[PDB]
Amino acid sequence: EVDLEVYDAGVSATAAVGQDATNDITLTIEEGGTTLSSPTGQYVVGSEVDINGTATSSDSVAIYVRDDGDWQLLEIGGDNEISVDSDDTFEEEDIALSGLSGDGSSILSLTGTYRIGVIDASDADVGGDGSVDDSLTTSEFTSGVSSSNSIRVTDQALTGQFTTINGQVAPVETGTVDINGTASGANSVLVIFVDERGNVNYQEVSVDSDGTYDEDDITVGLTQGRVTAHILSVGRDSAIGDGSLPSGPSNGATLNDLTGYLDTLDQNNNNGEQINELIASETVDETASDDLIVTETFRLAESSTSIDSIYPDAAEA
Amino acid sequence: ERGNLDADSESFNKTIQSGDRVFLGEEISTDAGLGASNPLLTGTAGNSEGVSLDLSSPIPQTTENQPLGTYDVDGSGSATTPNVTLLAPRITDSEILTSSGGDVTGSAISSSDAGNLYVNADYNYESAEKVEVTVEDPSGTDITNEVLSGTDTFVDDGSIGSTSSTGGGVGIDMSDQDAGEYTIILEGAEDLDFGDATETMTLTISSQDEIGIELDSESVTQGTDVQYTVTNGIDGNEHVVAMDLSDLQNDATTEQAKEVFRNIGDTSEVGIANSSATNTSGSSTGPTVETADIAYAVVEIDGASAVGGIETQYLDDS
Amino acid sequence: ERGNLDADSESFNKTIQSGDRVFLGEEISTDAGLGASNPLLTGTAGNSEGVSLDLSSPIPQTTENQPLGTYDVDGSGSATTPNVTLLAPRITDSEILTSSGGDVTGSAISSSDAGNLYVNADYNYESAEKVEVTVEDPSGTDITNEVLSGTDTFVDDGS
Ligand SMILES: *[C@@H]1O[C@H](CO)[C@@H](O)[C@H](O)[C@H]1O
Ligand SMILES: *[C@@H]1O[C@H](CO)[C@@H](O)[C@H](O)[C@H]1O
Ligand SMILES: *[C@@H]1O[C@H](CO)[C@@H](O)[C@H](O)[C@H]1O
Ligand SMILES: *[C@@H]1O[C@H](CO)[C@@H](O)[C@H](O)[C@H]1O
Ligand SMILES: *[C@@H]1O[C@H](CO)[C@@H](O)[C@H](O)[C@H]1O
Ligand SMILES: [Ca+2]
Ligand SMILES: [Ca+2]
Ligand SMILES: [Ca+2]
Ligand SMILES: [Ca+2]
Repeated sequence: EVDLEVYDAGVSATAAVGQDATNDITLTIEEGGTTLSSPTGQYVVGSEVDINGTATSSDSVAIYVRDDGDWQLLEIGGDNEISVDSDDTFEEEDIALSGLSGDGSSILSLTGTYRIGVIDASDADVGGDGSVDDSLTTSEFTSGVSSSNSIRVTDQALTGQFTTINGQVAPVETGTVDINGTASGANSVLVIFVDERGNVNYQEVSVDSDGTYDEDDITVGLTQGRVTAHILSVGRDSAIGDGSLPSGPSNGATLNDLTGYLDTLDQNNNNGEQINELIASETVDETASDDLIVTETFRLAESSTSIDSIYPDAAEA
Repeated sequence: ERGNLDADSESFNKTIQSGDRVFLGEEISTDAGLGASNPLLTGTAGNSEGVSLDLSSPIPQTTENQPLGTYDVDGSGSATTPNVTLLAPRITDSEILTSSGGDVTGSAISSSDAGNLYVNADYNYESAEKVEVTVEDPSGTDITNEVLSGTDTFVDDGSIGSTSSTGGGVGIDMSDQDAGEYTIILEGAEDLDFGDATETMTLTISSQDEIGIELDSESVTQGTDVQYTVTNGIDGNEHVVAMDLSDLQNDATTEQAKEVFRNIGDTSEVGIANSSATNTSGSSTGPTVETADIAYAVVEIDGASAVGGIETQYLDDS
Repeated sequence: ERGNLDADSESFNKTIQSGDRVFLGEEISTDAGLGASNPLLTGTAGNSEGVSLDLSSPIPQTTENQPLGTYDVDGSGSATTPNVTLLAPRITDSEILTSSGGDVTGSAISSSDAGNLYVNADYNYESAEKVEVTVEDPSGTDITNEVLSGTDTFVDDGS
């Protein structure tokens, strides 16, 4: 409870502390239950997620991560603060939790169960700083207006599917297939087609922010025969295989870097089986990388059409 | 100083000098100038002739007793004396704009975008009384001293459209205040606050809302152009409406792609673009139908919404 | 150029010259001509005498405060100065016709017969501001740049 007291007209400011109030009015004050809504429960490492919640009685907020220790701040913004609207609601969508410089990001970058909390920016600092403090202990985080939730970061998952007409492909001159699937946690996906004769083709697909990818009208410019397609996605390390390809850069080997290695496989005298074995040994089995692939096979047959059965609208097949 | 209030930084001046204009409703001082030398004046020509004027008393705010014109000491006589030209107070125009430019008066603006709002106005009576701005919340309480931003409460005449506090206008901030309708009242410093001498503009502070795209229909056949509407954007700003080239028919050439969007209505420009280059309707040196990535229309929203259109030909039946 | 907008292909001109007519609602520029030399003018005869006019401010669109007539520097005085003659904006006539001739305004015309429609109009204020045409669909959306055919959007007076 808190009261406002009016004083007699004409009284001075300094002298008014002594005399009794002519009248007064009282009112009650209650705290604001700031809390988070979006990040809770399951989460996929490396995946961009939205952040939203309510921050009643606050103007700016900060987000901290905890695992059996102090709360570490995340460098979500330049000022490390999120403004609060007139509706006591804050939101900062499409942020990569695992892609930040702070130690909380590194903690969230490894699979496991952790805690994520929100605190008031005004209560965030503990030394008169004009910005959010980097680290706060349990007592400091609990004392101020704050809330916490349990989070559980898990490994990435990859799935895919090809649109085979009959298990084969459109005419060899313009063979066309489509791909779809889910690649949550990644930013780009690669697809490669290898024939039995050692010719290779590749294509890069930008996965949507929700983790679902769907590409249509992909041209397979290979020779007629058995052709194996592989779909590749980089793991947490964002490097293919060991990250040290036998050719080109030896560090930070991305899919675009792997295209350079692919460009040399076809020129060699290797066949389809040898190319498949080399790519499986280098991309996946090398140093037990976290990158994930899926496989499919199809025959690039020539156009063909035939009639199977003819019958009246009766019981016949 | 009469005529030039900025000479002594005064908000007003009531020391009339021979020949200087005088507006309706002024309470002329009688201590200097014509206020003491010639307190009584007579009209010269037109409807003014015969009619008298007294500087020792406030001038009526209506023309029914003080017709507009030139007033002399001799009136209709051939003698030319210290004269007074009577006019009417009037605010020609007023606007509320953003520091980047663009009128936002009466519209809905988010709290974050109201950081550096400016109020400008052009009026008639700058030679006598500076105009003054009062900001009131939805409940009508004065909040001028709480939202004032680094400037006084006096708007200079002219300088309409100014987006900086260097000259003219008054800078205000509305980020701190909550959502609602706020009234900005411009009125004379002392006396000229009646009729055309005052104005009441409105501003709508709202929560940050997403840019809403709407179509007049959902299921349409090919060849039937469809109009789309963009809403909840900042007035006088440019948005980009994009179409994925995957939905475009494969057999379509560059020209078909470069005409998916029309130049109808508020649309400012139409073309195609990729991550590196663009081909507009006025050129062909940009990306081809395969080289480009998407089709795009740059639209400049005016008011609260913008309207554009699309031709649904050369599009897949999905 | 005042009076002759086609001299510099301008769509308007607000540089008033001594004696040139001025219409209601004009926002006269104060950088050249009478806009800076004589910002204040006084009426001469009729209802105009006594009434004042300010070039530094937009002229009211109604005659209740700016009666039509000739305005001088000396007003009713015998001296003749740079004057301004005030009139009223007015569109005398307008029509929509077919390339073969024949007014078709307000009537019903087939889609095929609307290939080469023409819009013409005679008005009063060609000396100051060219008239401009805006085409709107039944829903009111501007379609001027989509239906324009090989000409600008400015209609010359007469013709
Ligand atoms: C009007 O201007 C005169 C001239 O400086 C000044 O003396 C008065 O105080 C002011 O009201
Ligand atoms: C009105 O009086 C002024 C001087 O006050 C004179 O300059 C004008 O010529 C007259 O009309
Ligand atoms: C965008 O289009 C240009 C040609 O206009 C091409 O050079 C680029 O490679 C493409 O991304
Ligand atoms: C009015 O005409 C003058 C004369 O050429 C020109 O200088 C101005 O720019 C125009 O507005
Ligand atoms: C009005 O003023 C013009 C010159 O501006 C003069 O030519 C006329 O004779 C006068 O009535
Ligand atoms: Ca390697
Ligand atoms: Ca890896
Ligand atoms: Ca006289
Ligand atoms: Ca005269």
